[PDB]
Amino acid sequence: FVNQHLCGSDLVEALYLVCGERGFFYTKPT
Amino acid sequence: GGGEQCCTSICSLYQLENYCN
Repeated sequence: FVNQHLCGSDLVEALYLVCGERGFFYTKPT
Repeated sequence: GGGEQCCTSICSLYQLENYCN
């Protein structure tokens, strides 16, 4: 997409919006 | 914040798709 800078909570917000149903995974946040 | 990857840098929905599945 355009310019964007996620750093933790905002990073998972992009991981929860990118996977949607395909699935999703992540270790520990900030 | 710690081990970040798309914060100081800039990735795309692709790199974000590598976290799913």
